[PDB]
Amino acid sequence: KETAAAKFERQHMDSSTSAASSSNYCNQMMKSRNLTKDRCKPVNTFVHESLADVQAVCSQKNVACKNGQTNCYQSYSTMSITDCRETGSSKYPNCAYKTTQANKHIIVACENQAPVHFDASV
Repeated sequence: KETAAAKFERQHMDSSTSAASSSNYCNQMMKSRNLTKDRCKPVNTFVHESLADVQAVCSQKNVACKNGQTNCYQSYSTMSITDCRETGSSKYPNCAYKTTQANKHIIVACENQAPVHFDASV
């Protein structure tokens, strides 16, 4: 089944809008991208930029990952992102999320020139 590159797109890419339109953005996308199937993923970020622009981040500023790995990369420019984070009332299989809009640099782990993990924002 899924390649790590394709898992990145599915979990993290919404190029269909420049910002989260409303507060129920996360409830709808966390479900429709299969991040609540087996359990509610606690936190997840959506990037509102071209696939081309996010892929390019792999050849921008080389940085350390939270775990101390050295294959992480930070965008030269801030990007439009939505942070998704489970509410206190959330319980599998009824997973509920807080939506938060932000313009921040994305830090991604790359493999064979492609984004394969979303690590942090600054």
